[PDB]
Amino acid sequence: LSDEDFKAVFGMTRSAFANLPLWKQQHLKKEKGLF
Amino acid sequence: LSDEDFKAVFGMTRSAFANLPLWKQQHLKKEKGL
Repeated sequence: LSDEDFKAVFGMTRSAFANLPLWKQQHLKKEKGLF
Repeated sequence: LSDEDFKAVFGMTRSAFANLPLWKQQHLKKEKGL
């Protein structure tokens, strides 16, 4: 995703997202079906 | 770091990580602060 689309899907910046624990990044990404 | 701890931290096996270009390996390590 572009950064703009990333924000639209996840309601946060890619940078903020990368601050989450990996299991939670995956939990949110794999919720959005993006794998 | 065990193989499983590595997979826990990076979200992929060592074998997958090694098949990323060096700069992306570095990008992930400099995200993880390692």
